[PDB]
Amino acid sequence: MRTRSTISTPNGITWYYEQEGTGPDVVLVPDGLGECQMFDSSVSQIAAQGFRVTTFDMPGMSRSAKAPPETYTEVTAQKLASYVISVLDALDIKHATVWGCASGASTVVALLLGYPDRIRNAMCHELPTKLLDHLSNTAVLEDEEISKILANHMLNDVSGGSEAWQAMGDEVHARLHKNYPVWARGYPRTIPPSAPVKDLEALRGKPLDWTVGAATPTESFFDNIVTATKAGVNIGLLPGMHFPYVSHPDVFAKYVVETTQKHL
Amino acid sequence: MRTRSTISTPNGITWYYEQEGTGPDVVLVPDGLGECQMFDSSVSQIAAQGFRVTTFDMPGMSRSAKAPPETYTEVTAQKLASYVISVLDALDIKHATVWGCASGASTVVALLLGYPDRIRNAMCHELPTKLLDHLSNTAVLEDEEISKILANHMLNDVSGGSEAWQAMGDEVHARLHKNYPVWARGYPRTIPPSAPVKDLEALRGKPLDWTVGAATPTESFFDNIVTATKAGVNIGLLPGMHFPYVSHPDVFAKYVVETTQKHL
Ligand SMILES: C[C@H]1CCC[C@@H](O)CCC/C=C/c2cc(O)cc(O)c2C(=O)O1
Ligand SMILES: C[C@H]1CCC[C@@H](O)CCC/C=C/c2cc(O)cc(O)c2C(=O)O1
Repeated sequence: MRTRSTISTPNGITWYYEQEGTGPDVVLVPDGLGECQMFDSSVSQIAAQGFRVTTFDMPGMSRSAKAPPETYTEVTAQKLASYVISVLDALDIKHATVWGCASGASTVVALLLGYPDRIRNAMCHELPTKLLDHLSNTAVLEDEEISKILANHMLNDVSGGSEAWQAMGDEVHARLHKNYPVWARGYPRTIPPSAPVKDLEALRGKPLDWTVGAATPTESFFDNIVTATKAGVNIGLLPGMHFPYVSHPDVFAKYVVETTQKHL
Repeated sequence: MRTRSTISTPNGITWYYEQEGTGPDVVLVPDGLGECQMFDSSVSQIAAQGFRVTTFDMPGMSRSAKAPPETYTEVTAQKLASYVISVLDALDIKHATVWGCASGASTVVALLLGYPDRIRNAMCHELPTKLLDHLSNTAVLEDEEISKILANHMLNDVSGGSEAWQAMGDEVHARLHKNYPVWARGYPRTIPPSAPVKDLEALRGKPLDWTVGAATPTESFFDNIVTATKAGVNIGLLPGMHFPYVSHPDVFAKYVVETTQKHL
């Protein structure tokens, strides 16, 4: 049985969150699009292995749109981490395993480094350390041009699985539609330079498990593989690209449970 | 002005080879398809920066087909390295910079490790260390089914640049046509286990520059990036996939000259 609900935190944000299962806490942090329905079926798979899984739309996105501006503009890993800690403090989640892709990856590494007592282990996927002008330059467009470009780009190029992507349904795509512009203005100039992956030695020996998309062109996250390997951090692949939880839910879910079981 | 000619070596092979320019010796080893016309425009670009560039069709391939069976069956990095040292002995090339992709890559690191006095520096691109069953399984097909599958796969998927690939013209494709089956039977079962990258400390300090294709899916040569980074070996990207010398000749040529200039 899944809890769908809202909870507010004292940084002015009102989160939409979902939660299923009983057991140690596993937290699924979204990618930059901030949309926790992407996790829907995996929240169930993971929970069925004896975990309490929590997830939530991110600030300014989807149903967590009631949030002050600082929370979705000039977004950094360190800002996102403190926001996620706040929603963990409100839900009374003390010790959590965390997953995140893209800005979620940057977020979970910042969580692991900043709050080591709170984080049992962190799985980061495709952490973005580089400025990409093709993304950054969308920010100057008209809102509705941004949605068209970005929606089309997710569907045709980088979903990892276009059928799975489309099957999320009209409601999700209508929420994503509104998110694309806020993401485009808030995230890609300031997320990469916040990457908390420049201090190698802070990573060494930490409970961190890094992945990258198997179908993703080698250039996009080449740097993650170098960095993980220099730091001694476990690094491997998942199928698909940026959204293994949409394209390959079963393998995703299994990966999260297995990795969590390593650290209990 | 370019020399186009043949020379025979005492291991039974008669090589077709081309050679242009004056300067330090740069040697372009083909990928598995064995076809040195892929390097045409680059042989000129590199030479024009003051090098003597040599290239050649590989044994059993294209115009170097007059060769005994051991030279194109159960092919190995160590065999290919022996064969190229022979054609370098016959052409009186004593010190050479070498490039090679795929089986060429394996060949040039075997060359660097086995004949250190002969090799000024080696550039390896996408060195294959894994058995792939989809390639290995083509070997049991009818010759002409192998050509159709592999030619289609190069043109549609994996060329890095489909226009450039097709622009090599009818003669080269009619030679590749005959090579595909020889390659399929000779190379993919035995090249990966010969990968001379299992001794990390043999690679450390060596004059080796490793690249991978930028557009190539991350899974294919994930392992190269790990292995390079563990060995302290310089590792970067080129544009396209397995054939940067076809898809991106200008940036390929510049990369070979620039890297060679680092080691004079
Ligand atoms: C929302 C996803 C979209 C992936 C598109 C994908 O094709 C582009 C992948 C590289 C960029 C990801 C990204 C980079 C940033 O600087 C900040 C981010 O929040 C993201 C990120 O979350 O990317
Ligand atoms: C000729 C290219 C095939 C390109 C398809 C290419 O997309 C196939 C994936 C990479 C494999 C390359 C390869 C693997 C081997 O075990 C032996 C080889 O000689 C090659 C090789 O040279 O690869």
